[PDB]
Amino acid sequence: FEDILSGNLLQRMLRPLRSGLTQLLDFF
Repeated sequence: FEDILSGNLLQRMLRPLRSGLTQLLDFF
């Protein structure tokens, strides 16, 4: 795996995941 065991993939995701939920809840 791409070093994900240390939580690295979560540290990438803190940007794009925060920027999806808010874009839906803007009109949902």
